[PDB]
Amino acid sequence: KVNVPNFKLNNGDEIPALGYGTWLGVSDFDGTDIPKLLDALSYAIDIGYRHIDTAHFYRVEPEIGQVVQEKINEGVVRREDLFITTKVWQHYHRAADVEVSLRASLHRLGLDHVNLVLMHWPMSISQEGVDEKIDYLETWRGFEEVLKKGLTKAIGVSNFNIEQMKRLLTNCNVPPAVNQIEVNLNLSQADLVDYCQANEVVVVAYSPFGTMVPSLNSPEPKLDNPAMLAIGRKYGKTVTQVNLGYLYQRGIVSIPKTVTKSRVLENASIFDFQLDDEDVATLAQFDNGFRTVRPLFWQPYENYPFDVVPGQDIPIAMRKWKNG
Ligand SMILES: [Ca+2]
Repeated sequence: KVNVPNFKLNNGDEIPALGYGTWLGVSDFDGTDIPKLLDALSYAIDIGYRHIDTAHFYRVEPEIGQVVQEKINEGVVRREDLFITTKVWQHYHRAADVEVSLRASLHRLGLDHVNLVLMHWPMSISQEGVDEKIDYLETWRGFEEVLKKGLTKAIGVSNFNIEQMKRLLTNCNVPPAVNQIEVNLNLSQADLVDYCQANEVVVVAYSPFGTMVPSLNSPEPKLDNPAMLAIGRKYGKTVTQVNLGYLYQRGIVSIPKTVTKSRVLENASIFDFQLDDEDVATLAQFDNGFRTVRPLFWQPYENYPFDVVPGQDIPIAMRKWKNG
């Protein structure tokens, strides 16, 4: 039904250009929408999604693994057709801990291996909020070890800035396959994207809609933005589709999150149109540095990746939780 094209990673493998997001948010972790996430996942797989993005932190790996096993049992897919990503959180940054975290995640998901595992953030923080001051290079040795053990087919990072990417790429034995970061119409990360792509690291965007979608003095575009609507009518697409297609056209993988099947379907119908120079220039005008995801409680930690706002306690839901 939908046909998602693939980008090539720097290790020989493909990654589908669109992935199904599984993080429900901290609104305090909100479990209420789980059933809808799972039902829209099953639908996503039925219509042709193969890329599933999850994490230890997202709490739902056991349930995602049940859905995957169901779709495999139904004959809808084979394991080999799916691209499944998980992620190691801030308290597992010692080299030997990456194996413990990932094996546990793999048990939850019911798998031999994932297709991709990420360093969720560059900071090393205990469950009690202590800065462990572990270099992400030490952590990366553990990612290289779990690769060699066949626990994953690829290793990557998330939320690394251009300085962290450069130092990682200068020191690693196996380069990261991806850098997963926020990219949207207000936060283009042009220099960081260009740097990654020049080094053959694929960029994967979370919060691809930034603040455009309803979920306060946040910038344009809003969903009722006349220029977005106009670009819409021109190529016969909705506003969200313009947004995703633009990212796609930057060579960026998107991970939208929705629990609504019509949105699932709509998000994947974005590969049959080319934005022309005029509309690319318009969409580029929305870029203004506004960062949708800026966890201020992590500013004081070593390797916090973003620009610090001078003059500001880690909530417990960002440190200690149960899964399933
Ligand atoms: Ca497997």
